Amino acid sequence: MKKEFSAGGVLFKDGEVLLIKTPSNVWSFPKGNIEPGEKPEETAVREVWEETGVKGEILDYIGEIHYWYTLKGERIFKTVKYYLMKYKEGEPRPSWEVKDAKFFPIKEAKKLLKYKGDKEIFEKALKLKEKFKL
Ligand SMILES: Nc1ncnc2c1ncn2[C@@H]1O[C@H](COP(=O)(O)OP(=O)(O)OP(=O)(O)OP(=O)(O)OC[C@H]2O[C@@H](n3cnc4c(N)ncnc43)[C@H](O)[C@@H]2O)[C@@H](O)[C@H]1O
Ligand SMILES: Nc1ncnc2c1ncn2[C@@H]1O[C@H](COP(=O)(O)OP(=O)(O)OP(=O)(O)O)[C@@H](O)[C@H]1O
Repeated sequence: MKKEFSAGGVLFKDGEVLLIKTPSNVWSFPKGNIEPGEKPEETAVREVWEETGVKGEILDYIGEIHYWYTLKGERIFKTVKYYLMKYKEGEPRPSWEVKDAKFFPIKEAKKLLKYKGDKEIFEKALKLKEKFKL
């Protein structure tokens, strides 16, 4: 069993949340592997920009999710740390690794999300952002 560790962001702009559509056609949150020499917060900010071209600023830590996945028979146990972010600059645009990047009203975002962890993280992010007048 292999272990992986990523960090991502749940970024809001004027009430809407930033999402990306994966190659599998699933809408999820922008994230990436925590590279050697990076703290998870650094990874999250960098990955949001590389994947969506949007610059965000971390307001606080939201939570962590876990999931198992297989690839060509290998099994990997993956952990993703998510951070709440406020929109700073830029216009959503997909990286070469994603199909699309776009802002969605909270309501539509709820219907688009699929992964158990994403739904759980989103709910936590929503409660948490009210505190930051976001
Ligand atoms: N992704 C992968 N690719 C290829 N081969 C793999 C692999 N994962 C495992 N393997 C292979 O599978 C084997 C089994 O390894 P595991 O099963 O990974 O390890 P352990 O033996 O459980 O002790 P360990 O090192 O896990 O614990 P620690 O809490 O320190 O470590 C906690 C984990 O957290 C990560 N981590 C800890 N601190 C971190 C930090 N500060 N920032 C980012 N990541 C951090 C570490 O990378 C560490 O694995 C390894 O022998 C390896 O050969
Ligand atoms: N939150 C989640 N819960 C469950 N499964 C997930 C989740 N996210 C992704 N997956 C599934 O796990 C597998 C790997 O996706 P993941 O996104 O982790 O891959 P990746 O592209 O290598 O990673 P990173 O984006 O960290 O660069 C896929 O089969 C995917 O459908």
